[PDB]
Amino acid sequence: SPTKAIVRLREHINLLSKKQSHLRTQITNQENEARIFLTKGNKVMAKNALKKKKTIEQLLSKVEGTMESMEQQLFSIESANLNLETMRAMQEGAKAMKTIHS
Repeated sequence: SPTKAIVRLREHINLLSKKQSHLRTQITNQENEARIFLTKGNKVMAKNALKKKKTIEQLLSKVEGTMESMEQQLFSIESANLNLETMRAMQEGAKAMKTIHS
């Protein structure tokens, strides 16, 4: 069923949002790692921590983009069902008109 499809897509999105929080946390930690090296005076390792920061940012973008795709499919399914309900509403309106003419 399309309802189940929506639940399953949301299920994966929820798991991806856990990855989102995890990777976002790592990005903050990599920034902090770099700041620690800057206070130590080791700019080489600070830049390397920023390289790791950017690496995780790329992974976060992948997770966020994956959720976007699932949401597009999810909302497309929802919209399809809303269009079927709009259709049924118009069909009942037509029935009312049939009664008026009859």
